[PDB]
Amino acid sequence: EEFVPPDENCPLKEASSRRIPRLTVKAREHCLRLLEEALSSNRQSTRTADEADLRAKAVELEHETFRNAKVANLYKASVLKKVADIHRASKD
Amino acid sequence: EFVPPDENCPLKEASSRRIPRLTVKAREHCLRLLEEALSSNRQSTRTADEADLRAKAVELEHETFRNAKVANLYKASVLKKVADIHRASKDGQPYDM
Repeated sequence: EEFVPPDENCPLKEASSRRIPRLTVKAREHCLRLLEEALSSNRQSTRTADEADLRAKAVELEHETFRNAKVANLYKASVLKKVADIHRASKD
Repeated sequence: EFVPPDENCPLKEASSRRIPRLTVKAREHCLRLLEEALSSNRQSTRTADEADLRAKAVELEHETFRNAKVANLYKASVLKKVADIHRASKDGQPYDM
């Protein structure tokens, strides 16, 4: 009902605006929360998607090392080298 | 004898016996080494600049606020954007701003 000023923590833009009648600061903050909750779920979803992509890339990298190797030790060394190449790109 | 891949094995040519003395679990370990290396590379070079969630919501809320004149229509519009975001999510797509 009654409009009360925003508190110190209010993150809203135009927080003090009373341009929309009967719309409280806290009602706007509740809407902000609904949006935050949705975006948080969206982020979790895209992270799950990124992991699946990362897994697919790893499978591909491992398979190419497997297919190019004939003996177990050289396979391993080839894997360690590719890991080294990834760490390098990580700096650059 | 050769130990078969289990039902969760992520490898291509998982059951291939071509490399002697190379177990499926050894290949999976190597896959995990590569995966961790990639995950770090990816999380560093390309994911450390994701926007703050509250900052995103502030702009979405304000965009709704400034385009509305009446409280109930402001609220319906907020719920519409919430629904839009959910839809992006079920499709595993990011809501970037």
